[PDB]
Amino acid sequence: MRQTFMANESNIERKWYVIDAEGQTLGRLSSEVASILRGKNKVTYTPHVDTGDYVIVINASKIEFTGNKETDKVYYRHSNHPGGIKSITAGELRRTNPERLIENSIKGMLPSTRLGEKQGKKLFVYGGAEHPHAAQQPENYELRG
Amino acid sequence: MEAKAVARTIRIAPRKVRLVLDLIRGKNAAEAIAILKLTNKASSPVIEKVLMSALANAEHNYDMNTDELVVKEAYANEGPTLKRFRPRAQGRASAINKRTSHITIVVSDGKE
Amino acid sequence: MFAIIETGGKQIKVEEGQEIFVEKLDVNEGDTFTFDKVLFVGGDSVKVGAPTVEGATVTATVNKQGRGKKITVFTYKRRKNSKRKKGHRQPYTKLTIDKINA
Amino acid sequence: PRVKGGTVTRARRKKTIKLAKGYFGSKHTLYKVAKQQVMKSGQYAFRDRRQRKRDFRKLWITRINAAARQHEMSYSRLMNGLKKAGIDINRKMLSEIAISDEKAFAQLVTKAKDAL
Amino acid sequence: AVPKRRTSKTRKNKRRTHFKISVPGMTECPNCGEYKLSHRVCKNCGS
Amino acid sequence: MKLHELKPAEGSRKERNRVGRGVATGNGKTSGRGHKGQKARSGGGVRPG
RNA sequence: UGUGGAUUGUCCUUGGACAAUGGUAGGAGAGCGUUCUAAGGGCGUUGAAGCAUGAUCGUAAGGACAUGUGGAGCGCUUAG
RNA sequence: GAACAUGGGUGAUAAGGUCCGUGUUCGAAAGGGAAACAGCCCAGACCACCAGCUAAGGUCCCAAAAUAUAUGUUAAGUGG
RNA sequence: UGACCGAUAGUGAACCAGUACCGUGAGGGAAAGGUGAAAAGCACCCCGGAAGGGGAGUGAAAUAGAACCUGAAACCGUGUGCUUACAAGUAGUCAGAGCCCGUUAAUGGGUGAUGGCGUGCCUUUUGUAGAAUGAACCGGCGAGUUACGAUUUGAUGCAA
Repeated sequence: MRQTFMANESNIERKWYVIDAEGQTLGRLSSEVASILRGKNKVTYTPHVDTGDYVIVINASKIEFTGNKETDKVYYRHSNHPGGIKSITAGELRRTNPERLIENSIKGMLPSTRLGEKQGKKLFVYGGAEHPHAAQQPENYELRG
Repeated sequence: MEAKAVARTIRIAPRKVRLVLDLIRGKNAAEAIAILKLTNKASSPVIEKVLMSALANAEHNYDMNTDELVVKEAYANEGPTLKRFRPRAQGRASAINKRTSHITIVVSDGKE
Repeated sequence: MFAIIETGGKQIKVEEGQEIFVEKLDVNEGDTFTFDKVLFVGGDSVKVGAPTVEGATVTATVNKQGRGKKITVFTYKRRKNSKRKKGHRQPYTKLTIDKINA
Repeated sequence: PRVKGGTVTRARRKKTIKLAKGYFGSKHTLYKVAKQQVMKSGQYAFRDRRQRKRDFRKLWITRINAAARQHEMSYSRLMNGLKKAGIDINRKMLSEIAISDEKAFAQLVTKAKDAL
Repeated sequence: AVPKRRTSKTRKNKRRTHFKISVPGMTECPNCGEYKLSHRVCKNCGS
Repeated sequence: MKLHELKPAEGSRKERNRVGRGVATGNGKTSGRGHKGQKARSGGGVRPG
């Protein structure tokens, strides 16, 4: 119609970031990661192409939460079976498989489209062990707004 | 150069004669007749007769080769159908259709 | 190099040698219209002005001055018996820039 | 005089089947369904002919808000100070400058930073 | 016990994807210029 | 005048109004007769009085 | 609100206006096309009517023009 | 004819109950907010645009705009 | 003779009509026109038991060969350009890469990786996406008319 730059393939470049959740409050460190994954921090962001970069966590066993949500806030799950309600994990599931805890939290703030599912596959969370992606030269983001 | 041969009006359903036409499409005439002389279908000797007649059309009109021949196209169009009747129960009667086919086959040489 | 002129009721961005489409101007084919309302001028000398920059855009030769593509506007009611069909052809003027003043 | 219809009912039915070209299924063959699909297409185009001036407007804002956080500033604040310095610029132009000559945008921020 | 809706030309052609016949063995006769059936014999196919 | 250019008096002849011939005319379907009742029946209506 | 255009009813007495323009049952106004007749002027085996295709024209109903198929009739202007 | 807000009767200071009275909207009204929701809040579509300012409601992510400023109140997830 | 019909029209019947057919009987009652100017209606050769083809020949035309003027949709097939096996869908519409095209020449055409928005149509209702009614699809036919009166409006002629 007029003049409006539209980002496409073979014209955009993605990078690699590394955030640390040592003294974060999950939710606050999840909303700031979703924006980077969606690429809403660039001046050439289009809502029809995959724009943004990848994020990597290295401390998913240090995440904390204020209030009595560590004993409450239970997680439910069904298996499409008569009485398949699964709520074995509650708020103290940060000791057993804590990578899923952050994974779900950051995956619960993204669009449920065909492009919103492939944008959630650019995040790698680790309990406490170091990441094996040393050939990607990831930049240390750490500091959050 | 290519040769063709049409049957025109055959007492056989077109959907039943289209199942033996998807086995001799894009093959050699020598292997085509061999595959038609092995299938135990009701429309196997009929198609063979047409295919054998189309091979003789390019042997007297064009006088070309026979070993170096390949079937180009092979289809079957629908024709006029006859309407019959079958008495059912309680006085009511149903209907029966007797469709026909227009089998056609063209032979080429792998060049126009 | 690049300026930000504003004609009709919006703002455009010339590149000193690029064809642009605006609203029906009060000129003729093969004439010479000059825009005396610049809001920004940068590229070689970033010069931003509040009301203007005291530098009317260089006269741009006018070209094709015909009508645009025809569009059909249709609208109807659900269970009611009402509908409407019309046709539109918004006019426009074609011109190309060649110079620029500041 | 008996006026039998003909060459007028099919001439108007062949103009509605040509408009429904590219539809999936029997929506480009039958005329009874083609008319319904063509009657809805016109009601959609007119309804999204005013929604196209809302999407683009929201797009520019998102682009200008991302190119204003790099200079430790906020869209709301940047705009507020850009109107206090008496500057008339469109949101589509501001975003167009940010994507291109970054230097120009940088200077603009300073002008709207000392105008607060 | 009766179809609620009619099938289309795409859903009807999708069901006829496996409805076909397989090719025969065609055990070429050793030397007779004919064709014998797999593990069988013919008046033309010597072998 | 001529037999190939004759014209009648201005506003002397008009076209008859045909009911039930579309929805654009504004007199189709119901043809300005209401919805139901005894005044919408073919040859219906009470005696004049 | 800004910029260009369509219709009205006004107004002034030639285009700037002034205002106005959701819509069911209903009331009022202006039009498009189909078959036949009359008058005038036309087209046609150097290919009519019909049929198929196209990225064309009018504010809508609609109207032209090429190209293929077809093999004997059919448009246009004013009125009924 | 219907709901909403008020003024009464009737029933059990029961009903998305029923009958009158005064308004508005729906009926015959698209657009924005109330997650989805003819009747509730804001506002009445002649047509073009990849221009601007506002109303109800809103500004961490889904999803446009403050992880704004100053002051108190709240330890229940009260908010919901 | 006709501002009457032209093969679903006009007689029920343009041809094998009160005929096929239906009923114990009184009785009821269809469908079906068109090769060419002239049969010159395909002599002959090739494949097949034949039917039917492929050459040749007759003709202005054989995609005019008795399924015989023109041959529209529904429906059935073969070839081919772009696209499709992690995906929730009144199937469109607005924006938009890539890969092919080239017109009634114009801010052209075909296909569509992704994104936003969106519960068919008619009737009857206070209110219908409605689990209220109707239609399998396509074509042809199918509903405010005429005669004589009454009253009102426009137009024209003459005017106590």
